[PDB]
Amino acid sequence: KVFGRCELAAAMKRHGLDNYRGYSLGNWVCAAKFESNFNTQATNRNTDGSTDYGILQINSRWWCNDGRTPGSRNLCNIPCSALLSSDITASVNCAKKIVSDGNGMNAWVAWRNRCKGTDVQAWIRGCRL
Ligand SMILES: [Cl-]
Ligand SMILES: [Cl-]
Ligand code: NA
Repeated sequence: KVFGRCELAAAMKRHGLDNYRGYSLGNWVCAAKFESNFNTQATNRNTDGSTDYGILQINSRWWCNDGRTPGSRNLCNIPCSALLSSDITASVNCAKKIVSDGNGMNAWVAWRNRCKGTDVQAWIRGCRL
């Protein structure tokens, strides 16, 4: 599913991501835009053999099982394919664990390089939330 911008903002809010660990909703929308273009089906292989999955490109080396990432962990207790669903519940729940890991949203490379320090409120302007 390719979300609309305000459609994703509403879903993230409802799932309790707005201001989660101090990150305002626009941070999460901005992260999703550059990680996945708001496309839940996005997948991307990494050089180490792991794969990133879903709207927030969550990686199989620590967070989900995809059956082909040796020595990996599954800290969100889920198949990586669950992160590809039109329903973003699993992605949001797992992102809450990742962002609580110690580095906050610096865990998302695209957030650090394209969102951090910018006017991320712009990502939710116009939205009825
Ligand atoms: Cl914001
Ligand atoms: Cl933080
Ligand atoms: Na894994």
